[PDB]
Amino acid sequence: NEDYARPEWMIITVLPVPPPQVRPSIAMDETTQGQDDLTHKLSDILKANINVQKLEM
Amino acid sequence: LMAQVFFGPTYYQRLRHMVDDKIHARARGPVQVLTRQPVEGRSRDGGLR
RNA sequence: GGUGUCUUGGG
DNA sequence: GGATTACACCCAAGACACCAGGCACGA
DNA sequence: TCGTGCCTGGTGTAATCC
Repeated sequence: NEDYARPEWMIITVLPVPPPQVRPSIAMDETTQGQDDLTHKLSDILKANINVQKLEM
Repeated sequence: LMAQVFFGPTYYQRLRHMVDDKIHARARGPVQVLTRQPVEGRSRDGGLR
């Protein structure tokens, strides 16, 4: 259905990122922020993102 | 007592689950951060499911 | 005022 | 023929979670 | 110069759709 469900939006172009409430980093030992696993997966995505870009330059 | 009753010494043995290892309550209190739903367990002013 | 597992238990 | 996706509720408590090689910094 | 010192990345019961 065009105006809500488009057949070319089933391929992610620009991945949204959730605010920190969804991934509030737990304090490893009340001072060290043992990061919420969403934060790590986003870090690995952002790394591989940039390391895709730099190749086509 | 109109009836006659059985009667003797018999061997019991105390068991752990004391009434102050399960009783509990919760007015309000500590919440999780991920959800604000009231927290888990007894020793933390937890709540019930 | 962690949080995640596993373990043992109780009804 | 493959694949998935399921396969009791609730509670309580105790006990435990980083490695090795890779580049900077100093007397 | 050589080992220290912090330091980042990485492995040898089923019965039911599809």
